[PDB]
Amino acid sequence: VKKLINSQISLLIGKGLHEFDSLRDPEVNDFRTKMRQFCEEAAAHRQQLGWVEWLQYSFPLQLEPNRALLVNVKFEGSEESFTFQVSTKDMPLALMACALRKKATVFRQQPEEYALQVNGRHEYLYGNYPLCHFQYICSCLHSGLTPHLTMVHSSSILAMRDEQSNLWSLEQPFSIELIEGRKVNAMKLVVQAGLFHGNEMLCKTVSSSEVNVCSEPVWKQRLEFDISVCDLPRMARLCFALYAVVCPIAWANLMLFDYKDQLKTGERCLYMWPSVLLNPAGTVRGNPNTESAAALVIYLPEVAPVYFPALEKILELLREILEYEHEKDLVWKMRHEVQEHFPEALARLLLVTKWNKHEDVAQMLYLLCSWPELPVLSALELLDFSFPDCYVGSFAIKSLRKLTDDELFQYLLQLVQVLKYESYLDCELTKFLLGRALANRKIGHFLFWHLRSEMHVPSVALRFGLIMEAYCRGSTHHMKVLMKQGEALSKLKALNDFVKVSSQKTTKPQTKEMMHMCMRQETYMEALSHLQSPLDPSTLLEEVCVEQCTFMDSKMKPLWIMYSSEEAGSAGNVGIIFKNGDDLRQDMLTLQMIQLMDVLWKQEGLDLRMTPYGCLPTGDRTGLIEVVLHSDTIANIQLNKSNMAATAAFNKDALLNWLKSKNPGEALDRAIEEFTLSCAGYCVATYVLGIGDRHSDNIMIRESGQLFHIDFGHFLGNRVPFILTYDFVHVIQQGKTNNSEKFERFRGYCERAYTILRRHGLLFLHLFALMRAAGLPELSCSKDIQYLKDSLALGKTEEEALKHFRVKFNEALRE
Ligand SMILES: C[C@H](Nc1nc(N)nc(N)c1C#N)c1nc2cccc(Cl)c2c(=O)n1-c1ccccc1
Repeated sequence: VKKLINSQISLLIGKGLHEFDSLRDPEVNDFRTKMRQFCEEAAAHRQQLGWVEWLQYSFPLQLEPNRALLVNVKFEGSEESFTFQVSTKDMPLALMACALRKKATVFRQQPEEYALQVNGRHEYLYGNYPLCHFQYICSCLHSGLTPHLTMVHSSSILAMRDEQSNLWSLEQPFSIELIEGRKVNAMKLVVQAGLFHGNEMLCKTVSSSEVNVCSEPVWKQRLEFDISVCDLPRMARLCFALYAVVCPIAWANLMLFDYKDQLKTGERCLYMWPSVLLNPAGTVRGNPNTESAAALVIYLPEVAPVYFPALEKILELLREILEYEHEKDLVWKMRHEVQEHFPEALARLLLVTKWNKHEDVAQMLYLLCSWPELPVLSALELLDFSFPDCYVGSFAIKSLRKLTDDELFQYLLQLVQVLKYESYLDCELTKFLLGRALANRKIGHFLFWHLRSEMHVPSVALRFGLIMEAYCRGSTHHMKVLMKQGEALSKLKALNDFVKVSSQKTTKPQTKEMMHMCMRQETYMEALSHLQSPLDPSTLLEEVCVEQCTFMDSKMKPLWIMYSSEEAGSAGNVGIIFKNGDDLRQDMLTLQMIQLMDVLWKQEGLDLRMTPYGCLPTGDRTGLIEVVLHSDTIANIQLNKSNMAATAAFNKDALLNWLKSKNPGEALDRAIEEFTLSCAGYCVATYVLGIGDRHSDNIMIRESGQLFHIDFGHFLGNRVPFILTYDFVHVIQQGKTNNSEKFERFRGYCERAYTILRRHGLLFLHLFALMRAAGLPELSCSKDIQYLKDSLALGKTEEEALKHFRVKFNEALRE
């Protein structure tokens, strides 16, 4: 009944829905109700879209950031096919007309009733775009594959849609009573408190008295703060730190206002979190491990039933050479000049605002309500924790609504991590993510995985769980599609555990042949087959190809899973790598950033022929990596095996020999330039991102000639110099030991790549600052965000970074 769905949702999201109920938290219950209605209502909107609108929902166009080609076309009811010559400049429509006409005149005697499906993928060609704007077509013009498409009539598209349906009156100091605490180790105990707005201190911190390493220590000590109850900003949070003195122990935070803006009065038991001293960015909800978490007991002094003032009441209440406090005062003084003449400097203005004074806040808020929308780039900055105010938060979201689905997809990883900054469950960001998610199935797909992958983390398990639940209410059908993916990943985990055990006790070929027998069990064949890929919902993983499955004899023994589809031919032979035991968030970020470089470069004419292959954490130290087909490690090739076509007289010739064995005759020259472009992209990418520990085992090359990096795990230093491998130069110089014309064009590719990136440098800084929310160990400080200082030399001009890049480039040809 409705129980079945609840059951399925509990299984999918990784948490029983009953566990939400058992909290009897009215904030939790209001979220679920309000968001369910919101999400069910979008679902209602979806069920009645035009068939082309539904195409846009479920299969958003995959577009690239004249000269004719072969295309293969068939219809849905018949396996009869027609091969056409068309131009890369032709619209899908023209192709559909040539398809309809040749059908008409073979069955004996309208294109607007059709769309073109890519064979074996959840991808479609439609809209008024030349064919060469479609990613699948571009991937065929480079692979030399022939595009195979299927004429799908509007009637069976609608069949798909339908089957997928379902008070400033308070003078006194604000003060706390610190009653007592309880859990321990090991000396003397102190409780440091603190009033914060974001990570701006609302006032001076106050420590408690030194008390003995008693367990259940006691204080009753009233703590009064240097700020009045009427001057607490809406988003004020009180932060505690409990430590030992002759060593940190725990921290815990909370909002002084509830989620209904009612200022908090009464007793609070604060279930604390373990430590590294005050941690304002930390979550405002208590440690769920109540059986063993230290708890701090406090009392919140009553003051009368007061609510934070409504917005109406709030509202009724040389400058250039900046783009020091005397400086800070000029900006606030000249704040009207900001709005009307420097609207995008809003961030800087908000940072000089006095958040501990309600009149200053009301003034700023009044300006904020008249403030014109900002560019996406400005808005990305405003989402950071250093802009905690809810109205600012909303303004930021409002400025983000013009995000295209392509950009939103690029930034989605960061928007999700920002959720960990929120103070309340119901928030504009959550509502925005959900809306976008319900309107674009690809967003929804990855929204889900970003949330599901962290459910093992107790500080976000609740929020993320609720969000996935609401989204499931918004698509009962996608939930089942998603369950299917989790069932496959559950089986891959079981299978991987067996391989870990078996390979320690027998040989690889024995483990492999029993990996195969495990896979051939019916529950495994069923679970592992006919699923959308979590790496890319548009990629369909049909028949699992057991005989080509294997595993790496390395480390975590990751699995190699191959698929084939008898309806895709070309685009159906694909593989995924399942890895359990490594943290993959790092790799995902890095590949995201490289993909964004690829976009920035490409949307300026420069195609460095990158390979941004998929990488998706799906669970605790668990995820998928997309297999890049027809590729090999530098290591395997430089191994210079006997017998092979690439066997060389000199080690430096192995790579170039390998390429020529893969690209005979004329074909070699394109492989060389591909190697060359891709080389320059990754050299610049790895230099800017600070990816070290680069070697022949983590660099690969495609038979096309394309070089790409894998297994990143580091970046930002956690300081790296530009890398130039002599064996690469040798390929670049087409083998000749002097070839300045080929070598200097390569030096050209690097510098332009570098300068393009240097222009959108702020974008990178904004995204990485947001990423700090993720708690990756390699991105924890200002010093990390600093490293992106030099790489991009954003302090300098023109380029007066001019010549940073010489030295690093000219140093790099040490090797
Ligand atoms: C290193 C390589 N990594 C990738 N290989 C491609 N093709 N695409 C990727 N995205 C990545 C990654 N990451 C790789 N990864 C594996 C992962 C799991 C299981 C196996 Cl059995 C392998 C494996 O054999 N190789 C390998 C392949 C060609 C030569 C030497 C070793």
